[PDB]
Order: sequence, then C-alpha cells, then structure tokens
Amino acid sequence: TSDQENALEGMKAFCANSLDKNWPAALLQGYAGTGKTTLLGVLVSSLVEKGYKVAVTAPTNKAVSVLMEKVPDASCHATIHSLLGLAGTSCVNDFDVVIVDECSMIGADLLSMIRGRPKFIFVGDPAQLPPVNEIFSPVFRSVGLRWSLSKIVRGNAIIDLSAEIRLKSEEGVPMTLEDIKSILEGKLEACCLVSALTHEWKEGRDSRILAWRNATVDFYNRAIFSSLYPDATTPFVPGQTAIVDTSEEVTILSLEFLARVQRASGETWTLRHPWAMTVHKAQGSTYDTVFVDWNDLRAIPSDDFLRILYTAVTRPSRYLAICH
Amino acid sequence: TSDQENALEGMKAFCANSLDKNWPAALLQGYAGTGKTTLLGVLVSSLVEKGYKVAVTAPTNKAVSVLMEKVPDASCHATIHSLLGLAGTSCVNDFDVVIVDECSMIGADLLSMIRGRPKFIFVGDPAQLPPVNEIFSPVFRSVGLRWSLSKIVRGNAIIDLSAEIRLKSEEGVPMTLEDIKSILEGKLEACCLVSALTHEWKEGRDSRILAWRNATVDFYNRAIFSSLYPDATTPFVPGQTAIVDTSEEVTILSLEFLARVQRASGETWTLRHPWAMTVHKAQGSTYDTVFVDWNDLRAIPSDDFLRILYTAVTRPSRYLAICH
Repeated sequence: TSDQENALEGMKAFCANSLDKNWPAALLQGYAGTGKTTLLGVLVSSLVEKGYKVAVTAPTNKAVSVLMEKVPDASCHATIHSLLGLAGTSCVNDFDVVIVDECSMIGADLLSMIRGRPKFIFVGDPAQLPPVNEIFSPVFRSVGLRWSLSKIVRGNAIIDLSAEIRLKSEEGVPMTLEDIKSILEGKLEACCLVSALTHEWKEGRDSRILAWRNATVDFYNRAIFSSLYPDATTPFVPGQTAIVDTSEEVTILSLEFLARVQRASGETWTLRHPWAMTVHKAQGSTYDTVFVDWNDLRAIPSDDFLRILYTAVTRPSRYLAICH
Repeated sequence: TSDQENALEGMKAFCANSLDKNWPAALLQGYAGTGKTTLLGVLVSSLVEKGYKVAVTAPTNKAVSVLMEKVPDASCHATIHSLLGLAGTSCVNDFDVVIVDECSMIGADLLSMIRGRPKFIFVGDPAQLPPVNEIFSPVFRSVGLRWSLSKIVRGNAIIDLSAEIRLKSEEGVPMTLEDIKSILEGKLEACCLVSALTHEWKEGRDSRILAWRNATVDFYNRAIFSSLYPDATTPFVPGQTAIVDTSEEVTILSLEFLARVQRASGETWTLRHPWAMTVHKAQGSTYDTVFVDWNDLRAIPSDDFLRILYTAVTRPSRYLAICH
C-alpha cells in the first residue's frame, strides 16, 4: 500500500523516540476501506514485540469490544475513562504507548485531560460526524505530527456507496434516491422492516434501523417487541439483550420496579431496546448488519446530509439495506 | 524525502485522472521547512512537461509575486480573484490544473466560487492563523483526497524556533522570554528598532516590525518617516515605496490631495508605509528580513499565543530578531 506504509513508518519511529521528543500526539486520518483500523494491528504487534506496554483504547465500550477481536495483541483494552479514572485510579503511567481509537467524537475535555507520560496516538476519520455541540473534532487541529490516508483500496458495495456519498459531498450536486438505485443495481449488496428483522431475530441474527430519535425509534421498537414476543407481560423478557458504562449492551437474566442485569460476560449484577436506534448512538459502534430508513434521513435534514449518510453506511459489516 | 515523494506521487496521478474522476480537490498540509512550496516546483514542471495548462495562484499579490520567483514554469500567475473575475472575465476554463497557494487564509466564499472544469489543488499550513472571523480554514475540512507533511527537514534557526513554538503549543507549558534566550544562544540568527532599521534603510535594505495595530504601528512608522527623511514637507516622498488589488506594494514617482502611483513594474497610474505593520497583514507575504516586537505579542494576547508567534517567526527569509 502507498499511504499505509508511509503512515506506519514514522509512527513506529515516533513511538521509539527516534524523532524529536516532547511530542505527545500523532494522527492517522483514514477515511474508509483504508487501514485506519487495520495497520493498527501491525503497529501494536510490532510494539509488543519491541517490549513496550501498549494500550488500545476507545471512548465507548462497543468500540473497544470490537477492537478486542480486531486487536488480539494489546494489553489493556479499556474505555478512555478507565485508563485515567475519569468520571477509579489512573493506570496510564504504567504504559509506554497509548493508542486511542475512534477519536472523531472525542471532545476537547478529553484532550485536556489526556496528559500523561506515555506517547498518545490518535486514530479518526474526518468525514464522520463531529461530537455533539461541536463542529469539528479538535484532534484534527493537532499541531504536532500528522498522517493521512485517503483511499478506498479493496468488487465491494458497502464502502463504494460511502465513497460516492463523499464524492457528491465536495461538489454542489446532491444525492437523491434515483442515484442510489442507479448505483445499487447489480451490486445486490443493498435492497433498494418490522416483519423482516423480526424474522431475522427468530433466526437469531439481530439488526437495527438508523432512523432519527424522539419520533421514530419508539414506534419502530414497540412493534418489534410485540411481534417478536406476542405476549407482553413485562417491559423486558428473560434472555433479551438490552442497552443501558455508556452504550454497552447487557443481557437480561430475571426480573423482580426491580430487575437483573448480567453485565460484561460473567459479571452478574442487579438494578433501551437494541433494535431501533439513532445514527448518533451508532457512531463508533458497528452493530453488524443494519437497515437504513431513507425516508427519515432525507426528510428532516437539509444541510447535514452526505455526512449523516456517512457514518450510517459504514456501520454495517457485511449487509446493508436502504428502504423507501 | 519520506513524506514529500508520497505526497507528490498521487497528486501527479490525481491530476492525470488516474484515480476516480469527479474529485475537484486535493490538499498538501505542510508545516515549515517541508516542501510545502518546494515540491510544487517539481509538480508544475512535470505538468508543463506533460502538456497541461497549469496556473499558480495565490489570494494576495505579494504571495504570487514571490511565487513568480519560486515557480518560473507556470503560465498564469495571478490573484485568486483574477483567475475567475471575482470582485473582469473568468479565464479558469482555459486551464487544466489550478494550483492554489497559501490557502490557510482562504475563506468559505472562495471555496463556494472555486468551481470550474480544471482540477484544483490546495496548499496550506494548519499551524498558521485562520482567516478573520473564522476559526479553522474550511479547506482543511476537505472530504476528498488529502495529503500531509509534518517535518522540519533541513544548522538552521529561523524554522527551529517555529518548531519549538509548535512543540510547546501541543502541551500545557507556555513559552516565555527565558526559553527564547536559552534556545537563541549560539545560533546567533536572532538578536534576543527605529534607529537600527533606519540605518538599514539608508543602506537600502528594508525591514518591518510585527507589532499589533491601532496603537503601535503608527508610532513605529512616523518615527521612521521622520528619521529617514529629516524634513517632512509631504505625506510621501518621491522614490518611496507604499502600501495600498490588495496588499500590493507600489512605488511613488511624483505628488500633485493629488498623487501618482506607479503600479506593478511598468504600469504608471494616478490616484500605508511599508515599515510598521501587523502580523495579520503579514500572513502569506514574506517581507524578507523582519524584526519582531516581543513586548507587543506577549502583552495583550493570552490564548492566541503560540499561533501568533507562528506565522510571525516564519515571515523572515534569512534574518530574524526579537527585541525585549
């Protein structure tokens, strides 16, 4: 690869203090289909082989949960709040290299309290949404070392649609459903809901709908709750997966204004459906195969488009479907 | 070079339509001492040798005047307002490649009316000041192709001070005059005013002082006017160089509420001293050897520092001096 190895060779030397010292920063800036989360495996493998103490970190629990499968050579997979005790005790000084991930939603306060003795590396995508009440992630305003990856390298349709969306974003012509149909013809990786994903859930596979909030994702969740379990005697059902750490999926083991929440894998404890949801809560978390409701994203927004569509087309891992 | 050739190979192919089409954008993002204005010579030479019709453009007349010496192989060195007739006639369609320069001060309106049939390439530095009433240049928010250069490659002191300023910018420790003295000891490329640069002007060399405005650059200009010409019979003197196109130096040939302004080189016509000036008006324009008044930049600003100091240390070409 052209950009990938250039970005790697130089981070692999900035970590080893080959460059000038007192630089506690870096950047990657990959778009999609680039090794924005692929070259990190090689980097972490090399650093562990070098004898360092690396930590792979993410702002959300779902992102680091994915990273566990993506990066099986790190040491302290944790949330950004758990490596510094921000909200137990800060364990950051025990590490030599910190590799932050999905930094596109990282707020300014995280940069303010990201200080530490190890070398911090940031990974993000400038084409995704910025954090709430904030227009462009401050990590991209980094004045120190920088790197950039702008390709779609490696017969695919999940990322080709995102590339087309980005292409139409930099020029004035908008993107309308006829363009979607004309680009999604023959690829057959898109189907350009309630019963379909209910049948999916009967088989076991779980999906989601990337609609807006406060008006759609409750009507698009109560229907699935009624259809999947015909009898509704309790707000939840044993064996169901639930949502709220932050934005972490939990299992349900029993009930009773009382409930039970099996957290993590084996951690049972005591104390939001996972089907209908919003693109904002989707940022950073893949949620596997997902369906996209075009009639919601096209209707209300008029300026954020081509950026809401991005970060919504990149969520699915193998199957995407747009419904009109 | 590592980053330079990677940035070149890829622009040299995006221009030739080797990549995907309908991408009317690019980026370079060099800091200082990088080939942010050096690899452009090679690029333009290759494109002219390829048979294209390239145009080297800048938002200010001083920047393109410098580019004429830096780039002697272009075809239509002009202001950004002259290649599109924004304010005669737009000549942009006659060109195949447009290479914009010093894009760090380019406003959003320039991106809005930058549309055209040729392929537009943007060059800028994220570490410099943003355009007025605007926090971060929209060109860096480009979603299309991107490139980055972050080095100080190629016993020098004019850019080493800027590198140190940037290094102190990304961490919480500020930079104070004792640090300036400790870094500027033995380098002897800095002297860490009125009489000194008046003696400079008697010899012929002209310098400047990068102070603030509305309070300092008038007292720091009237004194030089009185000292350089002991008798003050007219606001200007024949043979003097003057300032205000926009931010373009002109000569004075005669006077008479009447005057004469020899514009350009040979263009005589009819109708701000060049000594004391502001860092804002300094952006993009080198103004050769310059002196920097530390007591002005240190006193009033408290947040913009390390960014006002940048774009003020990079203005001089061969000699820098800081006075306290």
